[PDB]
Amino acid sequence: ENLYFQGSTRGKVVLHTSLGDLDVELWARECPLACRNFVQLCLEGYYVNTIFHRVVKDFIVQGGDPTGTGRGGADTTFDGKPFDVETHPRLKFRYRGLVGVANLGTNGNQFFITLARADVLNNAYTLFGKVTGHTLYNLMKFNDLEVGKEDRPMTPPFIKSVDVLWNPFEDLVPRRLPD
Repeated sequence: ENLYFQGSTRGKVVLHTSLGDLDVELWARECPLACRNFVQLCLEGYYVNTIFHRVVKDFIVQGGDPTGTGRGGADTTFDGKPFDVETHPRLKFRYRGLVGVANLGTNGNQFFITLARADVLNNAYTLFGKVTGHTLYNLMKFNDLEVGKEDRPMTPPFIKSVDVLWNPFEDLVPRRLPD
């Protein structure tokens, strides 16, 4: 059982989307700044009702901007300052379902999830989580959306609620709680 957990990840969140749940396991040891910012926002209710404002087929889906415009998400947990990209030799964008920090140039609160292998994103973006094999079928529905101008889904899916099943940061205190 769990005492014998063999994964390299620490922490797990469930994004309950309008297209089904995505369970995100986190590389908290390797990417502590991206993971702390992401988990803390999830606890505070920042991502509730946020849409996925970009789908680029067989490439990425992007969300985590409360303005819904694609330009928001700069109000980070680190007193609103951007944070550094975090890389790791063993974390590469080799598969669908890999979760990265999006930057417009500097890291904020928006994230993206790969819909296919995407080597071009290596080293340039923090790869901080992974959608579990069991929930990839929901992720792949995003790949099937009708898209309009600027890669915007005609009907943007959205995050209904977020449950932090395993918070890997014993000292994180959310600044507020969900509305």
